[PDB]
Amino acid sequence: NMDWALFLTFLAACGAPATTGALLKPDEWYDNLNKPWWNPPRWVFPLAWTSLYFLMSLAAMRVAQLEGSGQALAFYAAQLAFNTLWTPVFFGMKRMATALAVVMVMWLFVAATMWAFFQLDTWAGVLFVPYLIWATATTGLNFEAMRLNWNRPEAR
Amino acid sequence: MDWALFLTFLAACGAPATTGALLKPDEWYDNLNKPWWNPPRWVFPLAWTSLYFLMSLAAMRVAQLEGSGQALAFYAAQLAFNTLWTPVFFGMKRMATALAVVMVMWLFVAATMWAFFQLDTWAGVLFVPYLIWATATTGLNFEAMRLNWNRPEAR
Ligand SMILES: CCCCCCCC/C=C/CCCCCCCC(=O)OC[C@H](O)CO
Ligand SMILES: CCCCCCCC/C=C/CCCCCCCC(=O)OC[C@H](O)CO
Ligand SMILES: CCCCCCCC/C=C\CCCCCCCC(=O)OC[C@H](O)CO
Ligand SMILES: CCCCCCCC/C=C\CCCCCCCC(=O)OC[C@H](O)CO
Repeated sequence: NMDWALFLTFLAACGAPATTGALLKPDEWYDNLNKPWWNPPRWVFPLAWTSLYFLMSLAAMRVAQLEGSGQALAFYAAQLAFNTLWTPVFFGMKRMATALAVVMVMWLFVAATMWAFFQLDTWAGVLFVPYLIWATATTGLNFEAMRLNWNRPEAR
Repeated sequence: MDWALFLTFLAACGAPATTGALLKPDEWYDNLNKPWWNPPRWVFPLAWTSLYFLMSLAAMRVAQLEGSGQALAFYAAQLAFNTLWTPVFFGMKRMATALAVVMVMWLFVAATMWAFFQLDTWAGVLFVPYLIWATATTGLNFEAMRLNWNRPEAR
């Protein structure tokens, strides 16, 4: 069942997006943004991502042990990279429209991963379902951020 | 050659490539203190674009083989820290944090190369220029750190 080398490798890989969160805190810029009613409080985000880093690593560990797992892991690498990209674009460069491009691509690769993961191992795909829900929420949130604050210069 | 695989990896490379097209070296990079052996800015896009193709071809080869899990897990890891680095160095402009990131990148680039050799020799060979380049980047990043140690970028 449990391969600790794989798991600790995928976990370590989450250390890159985890770092973007830890270096780019929400400050006053993010405060004064018009946000949608359903916008979760600050503390929700670190919690959610921390869980998902563990859930997706565990997922990728199961899959990586199976044969024919190349396309799935290629989808996985892709998802992780655009996930690492999103926070430095939204909070770092503060380009909400661009970040929305990024997060939508993130979404497609999260989805492609989930699918490819289901076709090899049902629990692995199951482990990515809460990932796909949070990614959708995030995209919605990125979208409302862009639209409700369109006339500011950070919406580009 | 497996086109589905290759294009997937090349698309993954779109994430670090975006970082670099969006954070083009301007006045700040120009006025940074840099070693004599710092290359002209036009080298950087050429080198990375080459390596995106090379690393994706390498990943295509490996991912077609039985037992590639761990190798591909190294690959996801190096790719992620690759993507983290340019926003830390150029965006945030934090030279010492950038050094830490690039050193972690280099480790995973070396582990990937290593794991690639254990499966597919040409996949390993393809990761050799990537590793040479990662070493030079680490050197460049180290030098910029110490040469600007007394400026706010020593962060
Ligand atoms: C469906 C798509 C299939 C795949 C086809 C699309 C591939 C997207 C990326 C390819 C890399 C090509 C090189 C892009 C140019 C990068 C130049 C750049 O500025 O790099 C910055 C540097 O890498 C920062 O560290
Ligand atoms: C997004 C970009 C990130 C990557 C950027 C960091 C990597 C650059 C380090 C390469 C060292 C090259 C070795 C030295 C090459 C010969 C010396 C030379 O460049 O001299 C310049 C000449 O004076 C003028 O034409
Ligand atoms: C062989 C390799 C062995 C390596 C040994 C294992 C190292 C694992 C380290 C990272 C854990 C990452 C878990 C996440 C912890 C912090 C999450 C976080 O802070 O990120 C939230 C951010 O807001 C979102 O963008
Ligand atoms: C291949 C295995 C990779 C597995 C994952 C690797 C984990 C490395 C563990 C510790 C890194 C600690 C390095 C910390 C670097 C110092 C950061 C620094 O720059 O601190 C300055 C800051 O600005 C102060 O204000």
